[PDB]
Amino acid sequence: SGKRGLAWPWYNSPLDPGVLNNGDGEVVAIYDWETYAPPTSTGGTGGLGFIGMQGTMDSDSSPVAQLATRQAQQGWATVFSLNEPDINGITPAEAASWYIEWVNPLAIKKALPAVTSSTTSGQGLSWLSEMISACAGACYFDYINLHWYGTSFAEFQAYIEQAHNQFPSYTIVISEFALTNGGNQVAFFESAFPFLDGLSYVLLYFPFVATSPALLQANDPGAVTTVGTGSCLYTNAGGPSSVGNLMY
Ligand SMILES: [Cl-]
Repeated sequence: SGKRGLAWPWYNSPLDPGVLNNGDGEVVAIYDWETYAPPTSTGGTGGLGFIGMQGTMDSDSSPVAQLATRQAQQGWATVFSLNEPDINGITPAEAASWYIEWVNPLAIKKALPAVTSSTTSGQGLSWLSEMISACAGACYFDYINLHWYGTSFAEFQAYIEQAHNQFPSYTIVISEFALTNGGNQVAFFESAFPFLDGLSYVLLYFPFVATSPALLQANDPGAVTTVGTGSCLYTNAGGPSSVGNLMY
């Protein structure tokens, strides 16, 4: 059981997820922030298990009325829910009620919404604790879902240990993580992979981001400002980058 997965944007039709699957089983999963199949150069997912994701309450691209049908047609083993509701003006009670209505009926493994690493009350893990209070046992889930961006491996380690200390019986997936712009992304992931591989309560982790610098600059310039291009798992030619090599 590897834990590694691809955070695979909507704009990745040029790239092949199989490039980061060398058959040694470290890379096992792919998600694309949507409920439609990853856009790839191969028509497949390179042997990786696709995890659907209802990242907004409803969108043109992931209409929530189609969430059950898409899961059934595509046979996901796992589904992810809202993307960073903690900073997008969704109340813990609104999320709980939407989650019970729309996600609960998918009879597979389920993740509560991805929250940010914010220490603010009503954001991050505080927002998540308030959503779990609102659910009061009525949200069916398997995982909690973390994001992290910061400036040091030490801060990242402290944050995952803090999440485990708050939710010690919970299983964690890390759907997005990298250093902010200027950090040495290679040194970070070289620390972070063996650390996360050693935690029995972390099931999956997805470096931000399994694309190329050119596609991230073309489609997501805000991400290039925030993270730079050093965390892109792909090269501009579709090969593995210095960070992609760490995935094997
Ligand atoms: Cl974060």
